[PDB]
Amino acid sequence: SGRLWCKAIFAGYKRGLRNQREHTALLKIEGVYARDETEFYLGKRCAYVYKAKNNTVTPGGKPNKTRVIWGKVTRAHGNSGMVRAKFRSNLPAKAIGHRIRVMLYPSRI
Amino acid sequence: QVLVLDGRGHLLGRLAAIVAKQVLLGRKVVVVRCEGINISGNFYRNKLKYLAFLRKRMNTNPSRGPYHFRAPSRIFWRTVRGMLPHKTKRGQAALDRLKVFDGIPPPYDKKKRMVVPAALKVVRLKPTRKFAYLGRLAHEVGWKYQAVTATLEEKRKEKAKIHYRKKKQLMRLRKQAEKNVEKKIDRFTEVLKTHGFLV
Amino acid sequence: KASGTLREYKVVGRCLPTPKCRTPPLYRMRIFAPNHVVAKSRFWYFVSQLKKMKKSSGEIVYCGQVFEKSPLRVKNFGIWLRYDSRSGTHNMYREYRDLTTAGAVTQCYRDMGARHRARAHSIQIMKVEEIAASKCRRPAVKQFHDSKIKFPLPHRVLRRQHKPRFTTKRPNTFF
Amino acid sequence: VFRRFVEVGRVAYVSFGPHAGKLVAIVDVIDQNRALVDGPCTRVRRQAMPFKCMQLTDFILKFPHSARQKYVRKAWEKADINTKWAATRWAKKIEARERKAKMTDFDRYKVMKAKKMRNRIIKNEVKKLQRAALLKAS
Amino acid sequence: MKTILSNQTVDIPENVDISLKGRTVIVKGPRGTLRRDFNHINVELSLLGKKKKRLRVDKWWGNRKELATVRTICSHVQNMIKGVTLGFRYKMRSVYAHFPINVVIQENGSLVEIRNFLGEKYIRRVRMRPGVACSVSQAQKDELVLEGNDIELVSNSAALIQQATTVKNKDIRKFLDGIYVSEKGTVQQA
RNA sequence: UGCGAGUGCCUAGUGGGCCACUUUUGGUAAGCAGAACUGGCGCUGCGGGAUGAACCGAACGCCGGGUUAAGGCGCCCGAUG
RNA sequence: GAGCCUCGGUUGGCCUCGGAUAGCCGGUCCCCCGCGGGGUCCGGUGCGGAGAGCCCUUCGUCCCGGGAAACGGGGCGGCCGGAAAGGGGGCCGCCCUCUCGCCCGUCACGCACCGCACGUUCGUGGGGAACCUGGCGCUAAACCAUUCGUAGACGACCUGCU
Repeated sequence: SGRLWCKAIFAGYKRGLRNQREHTALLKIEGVYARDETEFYLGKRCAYVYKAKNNTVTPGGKPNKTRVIWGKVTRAHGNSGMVRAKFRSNLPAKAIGHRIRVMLYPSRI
Repeated sequence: QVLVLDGRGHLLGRLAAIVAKQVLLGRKVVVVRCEGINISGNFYRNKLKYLAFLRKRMNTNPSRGPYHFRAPSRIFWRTVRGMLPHKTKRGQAALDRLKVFDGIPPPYDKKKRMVVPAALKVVRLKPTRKFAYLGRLAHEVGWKYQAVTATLEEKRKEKAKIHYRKKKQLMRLRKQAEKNVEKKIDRFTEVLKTHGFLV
Repeated sequence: KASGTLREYKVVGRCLPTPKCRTPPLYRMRIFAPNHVVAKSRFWYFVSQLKKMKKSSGEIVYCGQVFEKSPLRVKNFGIWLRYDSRSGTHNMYREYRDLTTAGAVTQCYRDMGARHRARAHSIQIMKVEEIAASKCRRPAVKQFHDSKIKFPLPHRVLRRQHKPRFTTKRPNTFF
Repeated sequence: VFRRFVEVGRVAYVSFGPHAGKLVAIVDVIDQNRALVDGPCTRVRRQAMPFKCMQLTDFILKFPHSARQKYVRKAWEKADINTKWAATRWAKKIEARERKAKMTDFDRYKVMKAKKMRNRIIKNEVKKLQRAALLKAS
Repeated sequence: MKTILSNQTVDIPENVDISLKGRTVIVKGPRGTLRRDFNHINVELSLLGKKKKRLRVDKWWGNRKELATVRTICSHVQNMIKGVTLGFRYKMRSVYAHFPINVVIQENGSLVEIRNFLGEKYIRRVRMRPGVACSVSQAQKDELVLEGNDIELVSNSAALIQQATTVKNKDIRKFLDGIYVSEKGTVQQA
C-alpha cells in the first residue's frame, strides 16, 4: 500500500555541447551519488508517468487519462549518480527537471 | 520538498553554484537571510567590482538599460540569473522555482534552514584571507533597508529564544522519562541497540 | 619530458666493438624515469655530452630498476640540480625528506615546477646522496630533526563536502 | 586549547583510504603532511600515509621514533589498546553506525515495531509530567 | 617556510588579574578593566601557571605574514598591563611663534577647543576618545595633559589635537606652529 | 617494403588566388609587397579554439551499440559531487 | 449533497536558537546580580541532546490471554499567544461512547480475479457550465452624452448637474 519505485529525475538528453542525441536519456535517482553504487540500478525498468486529455485504456483496470513511455537503464554516466536510460520512444523534452519512476522488478540481487 | 537555505556564512558564487544546478532539476529552493552571504577578498575590492557595474548603463536610454538591483536578495538573484539559461523557456520556468528573500519571512520563520557545507566561508576560504559581507556592501550602494532588517532580525532572533528554551524544557522532560520508566521499557531498548540505535 | 611516480634505474652501456678498440669501457649511470623505456632514452641523452657516443654507435648493456635498501626508514637526501631558466642556466642544491630515493627526486620535480616553473625536460640531476641529521643547510628540513615532536592539526578544514550536500549542522573543525 | 597532538606514539584512527577503519600508532613524522605509519596489532603494514586521512585519538604509548616494529608491538599490548579502544564511547558509535548498515528488512520490522511501543510510553510519560508541572506551577 | 612552532612567554605581575573568553582577553586591576578582542589573528591564547603568573601564545604551521603577528599579540598585551598598572600619560606641549594657543577643557577632558591658533577666528572643537581624560599641566605656561588606560585611545586623541593644529598652504618648515607630542609616560612611575 | 601494369585517341574547365610551420628579399613595421618546400581554404562538411577561411584533431552514403583524438569535467554545458 | 469538461505536476512529514571555527553542547546550580546572566563543577567534542539524524508507518476485521493506560482517544462554547508577506496553535469541561485504538501471543474470514503495466496519497486540488436541498444578508458602480477650463492636437485631466 506504499511506493514500489525509486525517485528519479530526467536531467536531459545524451549530449555534448553543440550536439544533442535524443535517443538516450540522463537520469538522476536521488539517493545515489557515486560510481561504485550505481550497479544496483543497471537494467532496471524506468517509466515516465504523465497524463493527457483524451481517455486511454489501462491493463487491469478502468480506462484513465494517464500514459507512459517505457524504458530501461543501460549503463552509468560520469561517476556522479548520473545514469543513462533508453526508452522505447524518445522523451518529449518537456519532462526535463520532472520526476519519473524507475522500478525494481527487473531485479537480480 | 522545498529547501530553505540560510544565507549567512556562504560564498556568493559557491552557494549559487549549488542552487542553480538544484533549480534546473525541478526542486524548489528558498534562499533566506541574503544579507549574510559574504564575498572573498577585502571589502574595498568587492565594492569597486560592483560600483563599476553601476557605471554599466546604456548612454542613450538608461531606463531600458541594466537594472542595478540594490537589495542583497536581488544581488544574489542576479548572480543566479547569469548562471541559468534564462533566455529559453526552461530557464524562465526555473526562476519561478527560486524564491529569494532578505531577512526571515514569517512563511519561513518556523522552518529549519539548510546549510550547504560546499559553500561556507570557514571550509572554503582560508582563515587568513579577507571577506566582505553582501549586506554591508549593499547599503553603501544604495540599499536603504538595513536598519529595518536588523531590528526585525533582532526581533526574530529573540522570538526563537523562547521556542528553543521551550524545546530544552521539553527535552529535559524527554530525558527525565527514561530515567523512571527504564524498568518496563528494558524489553524494548536492547532490540534498538543490537541494531545500532541509541549508542 | 613528462613525469608521474619516478623510479631509479641503473643503466649500463658501451660502444660497439670496433677493431681499434674491441673492449670498450662499461659506463654506468643512475637514471630517474617513470618506466624503463624512457630510461634508456634518457641514458643516451646524458652520455651525449660527457663522451663522444650516440645511440646507433652504442648499445644498452643492461637496464634494471634499483630498489630502495630501506623503504621504511626516514632519510634526508641532498640533490644537486642544473636547470634552464628564462635566462641562462643555474645550479641548485636541494634537500628533501622522504622514504625512498626516487620519491625525493619525485618531490624535487614537483617542487621545481612550482617554485621556478622549470619543466621536467629542463632539470638535470647530478647526484643524490644519503644525508645525516647534521650538515643540512636549510631550516625547512632541519625543523623536523628532534627526538620529541609535538604539533596539533589546528585548522583541520574538512573535505567530503558534497556527500550529503544539504545539511543542518554547521560542521565543526576542531578535533 | 589543543588537546590532541601529533606525537611519537599517538594512536590514530584512519578515516578513509586502503586501511580504512583501523588503528594506527605514530612512529615518526616525515614531512609537514606525511608521517610514518605502523599497524602492528591492527593488521596494517608499515608505510607512509598522510595526515589528511587520519583522525587522532587520545591514547599515548611510549617508544622511540625509530622502533623496529617489535617494541611498538610490545607497547601496544602492555598498554592494551584493543580492549581500551573497544570500551571507548567513540568506538561504540562506529560499530553502532555499521550495525544499522547490515539491518535486514526482517530486523527493520522488529525495530519499527519496537520503536512504536517505546515511543508510545515516553511521550505518554512526558505528557504526564507536562500536566503535572502545571499542577505545581499554580 | 611553515615553521612548526613559535612561542613567547608573557610575564605578568601579581597585582594584575586577567581572564580570557577564548581569544577575548580581559585585563583588570587597580585603575580599572580593559577589554580587547584578539580575534582574526588565528593564534591560541593559553593562560598557564597557577595564580596566573604568565600568558603563553603559540602559532603552528605559519609563514612570515603571521610570524609577525605573534609579537604584536604580546606587545598589545603589555600595553594593557602597563595601562592598568601605571596608566598612560601623554603630555601635549603647544608650540607657537607669535599668537599664543589658548587651550581649555569643558566637561572633564572630553571637549577641547583650540582658539587663537595663528590668530584664526575659527575655533577647533575636538572630541577625545571615550575613557580618555584631558587636563592642563602646572609649573609651566602652556602644556596639555592626556590621561587614560588604553594606549590606542589616548594616543589617537593626541593625534587628533595634533592634526587639528595644522598650517594650510604655507611653508611648514618655517611656520613651526601647533601642538605636538612632548613625552610618552605613565600616571605613576612605581 | 608494398602495389595487377603498359599504351592510344578526343576532351570541358582553368590560366585574378590566398593562408600557415620553416628558409628568405624590399620595407621601421604592416591583416604590406615579392620568392622555395610542404600542407590546407578555394572545392570541405564534423568535434574543439565562446564567436570564425587558413589553428588542433579528423575528412562525410542512412542508422544502433561500444571506444576515442583535440579539447575539456563549478553553473550556463555532457563530464572530477 | 451526486454526477460531469479542462489543467498539470504529484506518491509521508521534520513546528524555527544565536554563533564560534586556534573552538562548542547540556546540566545541577553549594555562590552572586536583574526565568535571564557570570564564575566554578560535571560528561562528550569526527559531533549520538548525531539532518551519517527525528516522528508516523496503513492489509483489514472477528474471540481469548499477556505487557501499556486508568490522569488516555474521540464528540461545543469562553480565555490567550501571531503583522516583515500575519498560526486549521495551547487551557477549562460537558447531557454522550470505550478498556476497540498501539506492543507480544491462540483463532479463523475477506473474489485465492489462476506470474505479466501506468498500482498506492496531497485530492472535497485550481478554473467554467448548469442542475440540488435548506438557512442568513444584499442593494450599486463605471463609461458614453452635457457642462466646466485650474487642462487640452485628438484622446487624456479638473468640475458641476431635483
